[PDB]
Amino acid sequence: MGVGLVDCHCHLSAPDFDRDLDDVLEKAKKANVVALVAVAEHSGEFEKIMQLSERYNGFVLPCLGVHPVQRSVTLKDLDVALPIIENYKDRLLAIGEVGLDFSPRFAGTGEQKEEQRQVLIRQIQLAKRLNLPVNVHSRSAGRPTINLLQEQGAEKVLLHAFDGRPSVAMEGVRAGYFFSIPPSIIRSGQKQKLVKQLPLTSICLETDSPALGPEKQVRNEPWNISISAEYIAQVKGISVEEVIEVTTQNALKLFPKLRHLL
Amino acid sequence: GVGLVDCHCHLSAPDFDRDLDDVLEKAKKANVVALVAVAEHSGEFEKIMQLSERYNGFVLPCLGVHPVQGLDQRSVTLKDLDVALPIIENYKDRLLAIGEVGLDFSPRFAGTGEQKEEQRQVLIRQIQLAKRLNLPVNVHSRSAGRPTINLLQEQGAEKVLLHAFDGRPSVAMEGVRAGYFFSIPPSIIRSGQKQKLVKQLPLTSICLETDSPALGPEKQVRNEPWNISISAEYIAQVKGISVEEVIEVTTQNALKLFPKLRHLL
Ligand code: NI
Ligand code: NI
Ligand SMILES: [Zn+2]
Ligand SMILES: [Zn+2]
Ligand SMILES: [Zn+2]
Ligand SMILES: [Zn+2]
Repeated sequence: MGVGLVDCHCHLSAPDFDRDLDDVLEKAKKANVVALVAVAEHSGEFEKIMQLSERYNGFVLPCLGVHPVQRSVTLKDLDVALPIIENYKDRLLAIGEVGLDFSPRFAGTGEQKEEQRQVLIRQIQLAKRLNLPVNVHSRSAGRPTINLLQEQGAEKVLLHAFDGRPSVAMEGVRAGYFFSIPPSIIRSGQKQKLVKQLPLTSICLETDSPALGPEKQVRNEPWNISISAEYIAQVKGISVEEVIEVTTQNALKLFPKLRHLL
Repeated sequence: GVGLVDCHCHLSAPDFDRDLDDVLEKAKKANVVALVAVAEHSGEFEKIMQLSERYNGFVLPCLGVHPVQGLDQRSVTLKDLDVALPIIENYKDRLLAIGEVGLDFSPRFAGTGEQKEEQRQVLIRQIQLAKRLNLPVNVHSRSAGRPTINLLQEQGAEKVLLHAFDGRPSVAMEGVRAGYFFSIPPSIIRSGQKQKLVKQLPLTSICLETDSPALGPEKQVRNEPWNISISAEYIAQVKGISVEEVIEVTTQNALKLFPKLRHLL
């Protein structure tokens, strides 16, 4: 009868959870959260993610990769990360937060934009070789990211917390890409216009814990995945159980290793 | 869909003074169809009533005097209820229930037998007031589960909500047989006591609450009415049923417990 909730994108290894991660994780189980997809940002926390993956086996699923922001990412940042990913290739659910961030502060220079582009292209190629999906960031770079993903022939893709127009998002739905919705949708008008247009067959749930919570500058936790489910249910004029059943089914399609690893 | 009801919360609390409208707009987006705002002291009755006018049909007001007073805490007095009575009488027709009444037999506040009887008398009068105005009671029962449930039975209370019942399931079963309702706050995911409670508790007797700003998923972290889905999620998993079944039944139970609700929405 009852179905579980999947957090397709979160940062459990973040310094914000160092103090109470186990209490947070036990409470998430009680809050009907069946699986957590833990993503990486830098190579320095890959061991910590793989350690959480072993301690909470079948509940915390790992993702390793180098994020566009580190300062903009460099090829040198990806070089350090490649031997570690290769060592855990069989244990990963996806390539853990890769993408582009064309924010004025981080990437203003054309060289910085190409460095990001190069680091993403290699990780799309790495993912294709290891037969793994990509868990993607695209802040202020929605069309650049989607085009690059199409060009590189990415099959299983998650566009997490899509900070872009619905016309750009429609390019992704046609490309067969998935979109995760964080609980910050209840305070964000941009995320509101997005879900409106987005078909439920292409929607997944995320928190992006410790970020993108219901309140700005207040720590976000994986149990807030129900807030996302509630917002989508009301906006789509359907049952919350329908949202929970379809988004969890979408998570199983997007991440093919999930059904077995759960 | 059906919508979620927060059967017990403190929107008038000083914790919400800065961003209440942002909190309430955010709660609407989070599929919260109704909020039942309760009182603690007469000094915030005007604030609760003004809020219910501003958010008409969404914020449902409850007025009453809580067993604990002050903000160093002390036990309630008959004088505290006397100041309240003229204000409740002025808003009798606009209220959904008598707003957080009950007993608190914590060692710090009601140690003395006289303090325990002062609380008992303040509650008894409010049950009498509620019976006259034909209103339900929204009840507190910290460390006084059986004393509250017996007193309510003795006084012949018809529509009762035992909010965040902190007592044993055997004591709670006395309430279900008496036809009383029990609201569950999102602190259930961190509280073992409330975990054994819902286990035994029939869903036909369960309601949802947050008790905002208190009893959140995290201790010493502000609780907001959108956390009512966390409560619904916990109950669904434990009962091995659909979250929509919990949302539909608890809202239906809220409409039975509060007879003015269907009309006031
Ligand atoms: Ni927190
Ligand atoms: Ni807060
Ligand atoms: Zn991101
Ligand atoms: Zn992220
Ligand atoms: Zn209380
Ligand atoms: Zn209360």
